[PDB]
Amino acid sequence: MIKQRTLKNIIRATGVGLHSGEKVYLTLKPAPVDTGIVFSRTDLDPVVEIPARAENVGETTMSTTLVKGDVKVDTVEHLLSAMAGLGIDNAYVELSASEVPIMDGSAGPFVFLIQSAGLQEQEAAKKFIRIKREVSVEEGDKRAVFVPFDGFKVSFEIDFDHPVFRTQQASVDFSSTSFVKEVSRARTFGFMRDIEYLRSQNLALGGSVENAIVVDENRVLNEDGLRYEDEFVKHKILDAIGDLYLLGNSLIGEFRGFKSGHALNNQLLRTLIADKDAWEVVTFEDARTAPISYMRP
Ligand SMILES: O=C(NC[C@H]1C[C@@H](NC(=O)[C@@H]2C[C@H](F)CN2)CN1C(=O)C1CC1)c1ccc(C#Cc2ccc(CN3CCOCC3)cc2)cc1Cl
Ligand SMILES: [Zn+2]
Repeated sequence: MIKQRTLKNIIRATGVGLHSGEKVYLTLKPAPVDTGIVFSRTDLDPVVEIPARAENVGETTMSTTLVKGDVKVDTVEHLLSAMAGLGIDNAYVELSASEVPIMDGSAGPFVFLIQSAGLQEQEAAKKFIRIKREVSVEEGDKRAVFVPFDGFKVSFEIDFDHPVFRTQQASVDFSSTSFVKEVSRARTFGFMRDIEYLRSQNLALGGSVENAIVVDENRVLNEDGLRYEDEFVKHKILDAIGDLYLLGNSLIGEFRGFKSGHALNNQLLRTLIADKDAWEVVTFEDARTAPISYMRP
């Protein structure tokens, strides 16, 4: 039977917030059965805890933000991506500040920290949301879709009118392709012109080539270049996997993005939750006959 997983050991990590430019201390802790992923602002008295759930998403412009009163946690989607890919159900994310550290721009540092610590099976069935019906949202030229699928799969397409865009489409069946190998190293990215402006408005204060792909009109300015021919669309998939995890249960089904982002990914989540005709919660008495598979712990 497919069981809930938490961390075996606690993980301590250090970084900077992409927007805040603030140094932040990160502690990942095991958690009991049926906790979910809970973000916890330990710099406050009293300490403030926001479950990583679609109900707790704030104004979706720069990144995925969790909110509870006037306390926020900025840029959760990369860490949540990492935890999704390794199948982590239960964990406490402690932060000494408002923003999750950016690390290298990818999920890879987070995935390493998690597997280093190790994972622990817990005595309870894992709960899965299975897409039963197509559910689709559009706004202008953007679109984001759930389609039933005996497994877990994400496709994405982007279209920037810009010399640097290379492959702008990709699809990954995560039951036959490794999240760790193929998606987790995909780095966030930013246009020279936007970054010059946004910096001027006290935004992206922690950005650098050390944590972002920087791009002028013509080329990646990063000296050692890209990790993947298709890094940009691969990062969109990585962000999508994070936002999907705000459902609070692992997904059996497929996600398709067309120029989508946090805002419309969040509309799709809300529209899916709202239409109980479109999904069901299932468990599995036998892994050998389940449509998705997990690594050994
Ligand atoms: O938000 C950013 N990019 C959004 C990109 C990535 C995708 N979103 C994601 O990945 C989501 C959203 C979040 F990004 C995380 N997850 C979607 N997307 C788009 O579609 C873009 C709109 C086209 C971003 C990235 C890097 C910097 C930056 C920076 C930077 C880099 C270098 C320097 C140069 N300095 C030189 C001196 O040393 C310090 C650095 C300064 C700032 C600033 C920003 Cl504002
Ligand atoms: Zn991202």
